[PDB]
Amino acid sequence: MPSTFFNLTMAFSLSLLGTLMFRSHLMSTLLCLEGMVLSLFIMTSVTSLNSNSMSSMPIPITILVFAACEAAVGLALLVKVSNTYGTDYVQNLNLLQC
Amino acid sequence: MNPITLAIIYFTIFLGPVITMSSTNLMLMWVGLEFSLLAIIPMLINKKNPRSTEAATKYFVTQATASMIILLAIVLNYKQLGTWMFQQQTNGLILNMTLMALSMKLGLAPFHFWLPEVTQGIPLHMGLILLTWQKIAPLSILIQIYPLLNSTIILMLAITSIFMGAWGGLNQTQMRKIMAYSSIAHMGWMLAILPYNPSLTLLNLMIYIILTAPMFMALMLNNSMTINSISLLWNKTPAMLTMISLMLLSLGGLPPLTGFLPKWIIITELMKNNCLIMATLMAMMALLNLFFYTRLIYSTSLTMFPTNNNSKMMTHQTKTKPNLMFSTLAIMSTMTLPLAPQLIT
Amino acid sequence: LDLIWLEKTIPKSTSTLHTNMTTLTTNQKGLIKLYFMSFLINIILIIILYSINL
Amino acid sequence: VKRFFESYHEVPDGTQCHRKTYITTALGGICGIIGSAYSVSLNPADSTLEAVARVGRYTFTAAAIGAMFGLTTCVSAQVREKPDDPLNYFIGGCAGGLTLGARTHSYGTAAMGCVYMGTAAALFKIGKLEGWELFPTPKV
Amino acid sequence: MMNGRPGHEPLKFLPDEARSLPPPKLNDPRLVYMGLLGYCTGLMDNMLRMRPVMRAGLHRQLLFVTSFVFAGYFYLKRQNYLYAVKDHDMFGYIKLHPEDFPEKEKKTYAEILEPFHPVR
Amino acid sequence: PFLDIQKKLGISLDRHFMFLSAEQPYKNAARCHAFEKEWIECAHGIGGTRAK
Amino acid sequence: DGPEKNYEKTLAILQIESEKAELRLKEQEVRRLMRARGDGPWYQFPTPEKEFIDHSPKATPDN
Amino acid sequence: MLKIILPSLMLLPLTWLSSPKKTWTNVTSYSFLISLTSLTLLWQTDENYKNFSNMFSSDPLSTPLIILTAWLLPLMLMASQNHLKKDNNVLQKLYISMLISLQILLIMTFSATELIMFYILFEATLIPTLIIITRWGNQTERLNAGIYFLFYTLIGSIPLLIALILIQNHVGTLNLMILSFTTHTLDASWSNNLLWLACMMAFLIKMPLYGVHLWLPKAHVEAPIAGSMILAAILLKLGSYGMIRISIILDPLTKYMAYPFILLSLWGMIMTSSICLRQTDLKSLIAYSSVSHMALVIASIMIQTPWSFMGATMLMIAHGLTSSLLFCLANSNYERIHSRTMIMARGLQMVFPLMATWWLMASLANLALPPSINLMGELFITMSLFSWSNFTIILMGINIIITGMYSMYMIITTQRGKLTNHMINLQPSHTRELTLMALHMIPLILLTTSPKLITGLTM
Amino acid sequence: IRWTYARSANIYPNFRPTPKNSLLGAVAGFGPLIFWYYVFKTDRDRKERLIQEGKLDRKFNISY
Ligand SMILES: CCCCCCCCCCCCCCCCCC(=O)OC[C@H](COP(=O)([O-])OCC[N+](C)(C)C)OC(=O)CCCCCCCCCCCCCCCCC
Repeated sequence: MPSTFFNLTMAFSLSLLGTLMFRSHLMSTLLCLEGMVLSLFIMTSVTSLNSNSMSSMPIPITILVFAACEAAVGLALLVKVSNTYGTDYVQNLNLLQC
Repeated sequence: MNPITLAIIYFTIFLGPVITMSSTNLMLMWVGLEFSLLAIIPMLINKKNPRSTEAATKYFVTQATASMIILLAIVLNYKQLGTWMFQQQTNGLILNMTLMALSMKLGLAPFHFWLPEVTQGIPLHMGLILLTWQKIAPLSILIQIYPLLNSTIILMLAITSIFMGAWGGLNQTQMRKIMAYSSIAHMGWMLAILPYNPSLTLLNLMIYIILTAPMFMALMLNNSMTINSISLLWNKTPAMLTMISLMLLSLGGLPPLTGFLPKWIIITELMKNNCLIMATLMAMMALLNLFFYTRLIYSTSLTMFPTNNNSKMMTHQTKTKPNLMFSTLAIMSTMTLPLAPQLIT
Repeated sequence: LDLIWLEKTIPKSTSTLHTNMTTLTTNQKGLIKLYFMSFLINIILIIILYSINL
Repeated sequence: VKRFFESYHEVPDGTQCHRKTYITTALGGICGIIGSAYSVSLNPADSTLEAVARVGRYTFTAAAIGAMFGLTTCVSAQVREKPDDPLNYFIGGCAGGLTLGARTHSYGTAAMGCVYMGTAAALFKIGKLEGWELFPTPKV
Repeated sequence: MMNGRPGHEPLKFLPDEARSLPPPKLNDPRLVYMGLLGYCTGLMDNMLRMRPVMRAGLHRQLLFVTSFVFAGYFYLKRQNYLYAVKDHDMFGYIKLHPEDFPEKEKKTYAEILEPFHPVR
Repeated sequence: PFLDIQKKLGISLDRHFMFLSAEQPYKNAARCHAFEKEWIECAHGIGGTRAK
Repeated sequence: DGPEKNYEKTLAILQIESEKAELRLKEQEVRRLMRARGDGPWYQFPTPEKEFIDHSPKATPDN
Repeated sequence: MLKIILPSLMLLPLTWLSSPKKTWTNVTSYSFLISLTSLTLLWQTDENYKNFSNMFSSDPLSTPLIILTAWLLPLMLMASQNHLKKDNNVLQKLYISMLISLQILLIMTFSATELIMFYILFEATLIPTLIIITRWGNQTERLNAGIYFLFYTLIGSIPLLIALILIQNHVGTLNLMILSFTTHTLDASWSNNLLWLACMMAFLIKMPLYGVHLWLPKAHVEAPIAGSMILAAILLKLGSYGMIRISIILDPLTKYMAYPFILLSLWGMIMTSSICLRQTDLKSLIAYSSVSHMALVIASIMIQTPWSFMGATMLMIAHGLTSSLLFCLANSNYERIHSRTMIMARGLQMVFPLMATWWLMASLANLALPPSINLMGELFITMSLFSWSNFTIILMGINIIITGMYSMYMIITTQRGKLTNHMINLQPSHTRELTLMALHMIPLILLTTSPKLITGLTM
Repeated sequence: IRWTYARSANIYPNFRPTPKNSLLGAVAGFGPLIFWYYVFKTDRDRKERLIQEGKLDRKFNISY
């Protein structure tokens, strides 16, 4: 369990690093967000199963529900961005500096 | 927007911070944050222009990343202590990650780079809703864990927030960007007084809200997004120049306005806790904030910029736009300094 | 003194310093890639500060 | 580096000038690395070559400022036999400001840096002499 | 800091212990200034709505003054209760820990030697 | 919580599953139920600082 | 009215201000002591609620 | 004090409710009555201080400043009611409201018994003079002048607020009498030196000290006449009053910490008198003369001698009166010829004989002609400075010589000489402005007749 | 008008820092201050030394 939890924490750290280090693809950024979500789910689930906290077992499902709402809104915003520009380029999303 | 979706979106916008403030569980506080973000995105992108799309996208990814870091802190605390609240012995790394993610959600420097850009490109009422309502729930989360936070990191975040807010407000001419950097500076003050006395954090938050609301309403009177646009206000609404000047001076913290009271009492509490260097640096950067406010006052009220020919037709037309709640908030944000012992607790 | 050097010393030098600082701080490119790279630098610096403070 | 910067203060001023200069150069180099990282992240260069050139220039400038600061402060303390004197730190801060102006090629920047950094260093020496807390824990 | 005190009712505006406090005098400068602020709010609202400043909307001005005085009275009573309970807790803690608050003996100006600094 | 609406109304929306020793389905005791019960029984009523 | 009115008014004012100063210093000391070692009404940081703990017999007897 | 504060407060509803054809008359008459009421603070038949309430008190130092403020309000109205005839009614009433608010806040500031209230009213007085200068000033540079004035004062006053909160935390009440009785001697550390500088630099900025005096000439030039009057006659004296009030708890390290400021004051009064000798602007000349006189006041307060304090108080009152009079005469010439050039109008003695008499009397007051209170203050300041060090008499003598030189140069170049006959628009005289000159000169004569009123705290 | 503007408002726009005027400004702003500082410091130190050792007689100086 502690080695597994350390590996899951490092997986979250890598997914957060990917989110913070942008490339050209907003879809890839959203995928990094979903990877962070997946790492959080696995950490919460193994913690609940290790501590036998059946009362806290609804919490990972709630995490999945709200994170899927987040991903849904992100896809809708990516639809709007692609309708504006033709691509999902964060380099195109830059005209609010002035 | 049909009234059904207006009611749904506005009720969820209201319900987010309410759930966050009323929730004992960290997970329910987090889902209140999720409610606030998800519900406020469509009203940000409601005008359906490229700038609004960019603002909604930037706000979404910033708040989503910060909420993921919050969720990491919550899950790590649940792993360490088996509970759903940072009680007393949660790890300092967990608490610092919570503080950092909540500061990125709040929009204070050096996590402030999105806030003037998100505030730009959205309509004025949505800028008001953002800069007032969206900061209550993260501040409530920070207030609930005030004895656990790290004073060094909090003071560093606060001082860089006030510095960057002062410099950004000094540079910008767009009114939304000016209000956003004002928000950054005042959030810096609130964070500075957070670990010592959260009652003063709430006091400064309430003073900032009742000062920010009528300034945004006065901007909403004519959709004046620019210094020049607010400068020709003497031809459009000449009766609002005095209240504009008084509210901007109150935002500057000049006595005897009631906006001097939050900075004054925060400085007093910091002096009681022996952080004189931080208090003095914050006060000097507040003077810089007052400088860009004073330049705004010079543009709109004390001088009279040249007007247009169609402003004659605008004076021919009549308006009913300033609501009943504008003057109450303006007076309560202007002339309430003698009630300072009642305003503090 | 008055029309040259006291002005050069206190008020104009203060205004010049703050104008340079506000240009340097508001010289942003408006790119969220750069903003998030800055946020990553902030995260690393906070972790380093916590690790050295203990 | 915490115990490093604490080993800056384990010896009184005017003694171990090489150690004090080394510690101040290290602190200036760390500050220059942080500033250069922020600079290349917010305002990226055209290529990696000029990016690392800017990083090296900023790091060397800040390291030279710190080295000149520590060297001049310890030298002034040695020659005036006053380890607990804020004027030594003012002289060192003015020397660091002159180093900044020499690196930036501007006499006006040199003078402004001299005055501001000398005042900051004098205030720091006063604070370390009279027990000021920069980030105090909440007491009341 | 006073939210965690024993006997703290949650989200209670005026608890029953506040009934022990003397009420505000109802003609006192704080409430008079609150009514003045309400009247000024009414006048400013008229001027911003481009009405006559004083002779228009008398019912509106009366409602502004009345609401300001009413809210100010109840808020002032709450703040008086809060300051009273703050002083009560402070005095009780001082009485509970007298060894941390010793009565220092102030000597007269005949045994202490103040240094004299001549101005010349 | 920042607002005590649950304590004022007497309801428990989330207060009954805040820890391992809370209400559990079919009386399945979590791990360290006794230890967490002892910790909460000790820490109750004395405040955070005295509890630590 | 004469000098005694102003004299005794000044005495009353000085008594009020000296009492206020002593009270403010005592309040600072009280706040510092309570924050250092919270045992009075103030600075009582929260604690998980005792009434939400199961005490009924459970499936596993070793609880 | 409330019997002076309350009707001055009621002046504002009088201003906003009076008819537009009666506003100036009503406000001027009731402000004169306010000054007459304020004269009751001179009833001091005892060594005690008139502590009226828990937050208001009267002093032998505070009383002349309060009376001068209440006297200057109707004079400001009379001075300013000519350049507002081609002005909107609501703007005229707003200007009168600004003047009345200045008078109210200055009276409260001088009568304050608590230093935090003193600082709050300090900034409260900072606001409406900035509004007056920025809104009703004439040239383009009024905005820069207002910024300079506002931020010199603010950067001065912020460490004053920090120092006041520190002293309040250390002592407990920040009440003036409590501090005066339970004063503790500082141990002369670097922290106490910084505390001293923090609590003195705000007042030194507003005095103004030399080197930081740059806000004053442009503010006085760009200000309207009432703003120049209130500035040069009350606000510098407000800085001096703050210095006298706060200096009681700074013993003993003011003895050596006063050294740079005394040198700055003496050499700055010499430099500013030289600028008056070579100055092409009449209002700038009057402003730099004010800088030199306030430098004398700074030096007296720094050396902390009873003779110095008395001379400081007398010079404060005398310089306020004569500087307001000089500004009013210069404004009369400015409303005539629409210029502030020193050399443009020359032979005004021919056309304006009685105004030339007022000019001559104002300048003789400026160069401290005996037995006026100007010479009383300057002479006792010189006596105390010579007691402090015998070599200060050289700087004092040079300053006196240049003072007489620039005053008589002003008289000769503005009144004497051949008349500039091209100035066809020389209206003879206004009874209003002649009355204004008389209402400045007569209190100088009366205070010369009885100088015991303005001696101050020490004697 | 040109003469007044050149004497008042044009000087700082047309001022450029050179080493000569920097040296002149430093001398004219500090040298008198340092000179009178040393004069007054020497005089007051001598006076205080004489008063502390009693060698200075105050005949009738009662109001200083
Ligand atoms: C108008 C002039 C403005 C500039 C000069 C202002 C005054 C300069 C000297 C004072 C230092 C700065 C103000 C400090 C205010 C508080 C003083 C105090 O309480 O001292 C005791 C305290 C010490 O606290 P203490 O007294 O409790 O000390 C404890 C001592 N023991 C432990 C022995 C009991 O001093 C400080 O805290 C001073 C820290 C200052 C750090 C910040 C300085 C910033 C820069 C200042 C100037 C900025 C404006 C000008 C910019 C340039 C314009 C050209």
